[PDB]
Amino acid sequence: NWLGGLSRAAFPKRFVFGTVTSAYQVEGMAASGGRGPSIWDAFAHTPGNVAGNQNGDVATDQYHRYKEDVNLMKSLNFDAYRFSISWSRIFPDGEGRVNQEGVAYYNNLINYLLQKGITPYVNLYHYDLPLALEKKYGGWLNAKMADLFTEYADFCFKTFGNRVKHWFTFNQPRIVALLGYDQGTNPPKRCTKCAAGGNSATEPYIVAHNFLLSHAAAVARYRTKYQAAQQGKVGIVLDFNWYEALSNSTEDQAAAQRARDFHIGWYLDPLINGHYPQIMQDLVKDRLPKFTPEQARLVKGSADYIGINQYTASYMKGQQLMQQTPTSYSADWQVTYVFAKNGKPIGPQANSNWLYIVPWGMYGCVNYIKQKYGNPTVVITENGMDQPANLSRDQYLRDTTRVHFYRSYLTQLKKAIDEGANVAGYFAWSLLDNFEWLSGYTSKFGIVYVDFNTLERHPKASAYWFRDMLKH
Ligand SMILES: OC[C@H]1O[C@@H](O[C@@H]2[C@@H](O)[C@H](O)O[C@H](CO)[C@H]2O)[C@H](O)[C@@H](O)[C@@H]1O
Ligand SMILES: [Zn+2]
Repeated sequence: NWLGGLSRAAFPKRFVFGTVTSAYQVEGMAASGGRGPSIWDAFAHTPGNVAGNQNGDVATDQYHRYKEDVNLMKSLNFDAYRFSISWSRIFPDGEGRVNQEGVAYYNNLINYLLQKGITPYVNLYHYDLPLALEKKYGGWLNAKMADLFTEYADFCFKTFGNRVKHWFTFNQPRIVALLGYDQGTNPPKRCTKCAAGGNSATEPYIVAHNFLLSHAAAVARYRTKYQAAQQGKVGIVLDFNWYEALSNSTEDQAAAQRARDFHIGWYLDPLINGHYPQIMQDLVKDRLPKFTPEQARLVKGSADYIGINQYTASYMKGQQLMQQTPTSYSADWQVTYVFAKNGKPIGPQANSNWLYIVPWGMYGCVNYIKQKYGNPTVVITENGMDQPANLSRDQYLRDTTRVHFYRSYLTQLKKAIDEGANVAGYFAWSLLDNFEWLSGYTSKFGIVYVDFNTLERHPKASAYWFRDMLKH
């Protein structure tokens, strides 16, 4: 059977199933409804930055169609919806004046979700820093972001927290640090060689540090001011792709572990244990900021659950650790990516070149967090795969590779849960085909097809697979 034995009965009682979008990727109305620009508006409007010079001005127009989309997710038997609030839709300048029209949109969305029995899981931030804050403060390079983010978070808790009980602060701070400040391919386009300036060996670490301090400050505000009345929870969303040693050699096993530490440990060791991973301290040395004891105690325990975005896996080959002149966060790992093992690729690729279909990576990541970090509460906050551009409607809808992807990855998640992993929920990226950052509209991640000419929605086979799997 096409469900492969999966159903709600195959997962723990009260396990949460949802779909995911983010504000810039789906809302549209980017320069309307009072919204101020984000760093992604400026970036996407610059020729050459995004495939086809496309942008999120209109995107899927969820802003005007949200009741259609909520009706659809309910019809597909989902329990929850993960979405984000655009900071610059609430505060066009990032601080100061509130855009009441923006507040009204999120109130309307939240209220309709609840009316339809869908639980809102709300991200405060999903790459979309208000442009005014980048220009005035230097964005995530500035420790003042903790104060600025906390004041924004405070407003959201006050305004929506009587209804919203499941929050996340950030989405994939590793990717902001890596692409924004190491490689310089996402805004603010900083790197050692970059026109905008930068330093690939130092800035990624400063940025990650400020995300951690900002998360901790916002959670301290929630706990001290809002939690007693509202009785909700706040977590953070981290990307984790699996790393598997190429061989059982000491050197290859060490490489795979180094990669895990530089990838997920970078955030999880602070959040769970109150310190950066030892290997990062040892290799990055004075380029890695030091938490004061007080800061470390604020960061430790500051996530009520850990959101993991899980997509893929890589083989890692080792090498003798060397003394080297620092060049970048990426080079600091001292690991060697390799394509294959025993003559076989790790898996076939989806449309995105980085996305190898490797269902056992889901088990790898979840089991690893269980065993290393004291089995914290984890929510799989994204998992999915993409189709290419230029297909026909019918070709998009017959998404048999995505059906197989979800069946296989969910079977591997189930394996980890059955072995005792404390996973509370699972969210598919994405509800809808949408604006996929540098790929623009050339990458289709949705379980629902969006025609970008007419904006019509059409559920794909994978949407009906979920409807069947999730029937109550
Ligand atoms: O790209 C699909 C969606 O997933 C997100 O980040 C991805 C990471 O999880 C993955 O590890 O790396 C790729 C490439 O760097 C990321 O795209 C985002 O949260 C979504 O916004 C994104 O559309
Ligand atoms: Zn519209």
